[PDB]
Amino acid sequence: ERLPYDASKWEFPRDRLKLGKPLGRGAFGQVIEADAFGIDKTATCRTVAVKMLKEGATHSEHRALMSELKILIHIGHHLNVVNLLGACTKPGGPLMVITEFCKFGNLSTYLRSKRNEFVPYKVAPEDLYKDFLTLEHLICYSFQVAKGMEFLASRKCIHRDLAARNILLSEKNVVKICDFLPLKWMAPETIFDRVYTIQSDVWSFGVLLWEIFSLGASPYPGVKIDEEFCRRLKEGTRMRAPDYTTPEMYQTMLDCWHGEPSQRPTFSELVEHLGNLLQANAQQDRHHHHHH
Ligand SMILES: COc1cc2nccc(Oc3ccc4c(C(=O)Nc5ccc(Cl)cc5)cccc4c3)c2cc1OC
Repeated sequence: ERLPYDASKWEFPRDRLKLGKPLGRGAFGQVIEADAFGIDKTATCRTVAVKMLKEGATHSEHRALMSELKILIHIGHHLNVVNLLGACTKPGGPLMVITEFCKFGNLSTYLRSKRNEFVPYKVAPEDLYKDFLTLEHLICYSFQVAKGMEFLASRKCIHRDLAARNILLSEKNVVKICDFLPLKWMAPETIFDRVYTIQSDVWSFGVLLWEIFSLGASPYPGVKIDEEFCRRLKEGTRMRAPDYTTPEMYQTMLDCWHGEPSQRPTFSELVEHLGNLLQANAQQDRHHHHHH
């Protein structure tokens, strides 16, 4: 809010956008796919995702969208956080926040679809697994999302709703943190106290990890989200390891779900750790590939 808006640098002409098919419609607005012309110095007509208010919006929902915009401008650029490309804010038309487009969509659905196209790792002839998901992909995504969460935290930013559904997938397996029951991702303190901290996000990153290594499964399978659910969560109970997880990964999930927020790792530690797990898997994969 107090944050400024440099229209010289961000404002984009409305008539330079051809709004396409709706991608998703929420309770405050909607995201729409679109073509933008001259959005960036390079290409001529780039596909983008535009977030605008839905017909008949409370003067406040407006300001909310504007704040999201300034926040994005404040946050800055990072490969692992959906990139802000422009914005239509001056009078004349509806308020619109423009970002890059990620053709593969949300990570959860994406993973869910690769369940018949997965192999721990690849060996020759590797064309048997063309476009296949592997542990390296699964670990890579976790690495990326952590680097983006490290970035966000380093800017006093608290996501509040970190989950696979808020992760978009682009070309070359590059994931991006974005933001469109949620109790299944909420930390105990967030549920019983309404307290959102950076560490409450680490808890959620824990739930995200489980999603990633269950290839898009829904957390707490079977469990009904009720008093008992919350009671058990508070008391220590935790999800079992997902079908595609590794020993080290699952443990990180437990670490993330620690009861004391202060005892949970930090995103910086998580980046440091996953990078390592990513490295080991690689070396391992290299020997697997080399002998077979
Ligand atoms: C599957 O096809 C799709 C591809 C997509 N590719 C990119 C963006 C999409 O929708 C989005 C997702 C997030 C945002 C944010 C935004 O993420 N703001 C934000 C960022 C960080 C923080 Cl902390 C707070 C708010 C700001 C403005 C517009 C947005 C549009 C897509 C939607 C799709 O439909 C489902």
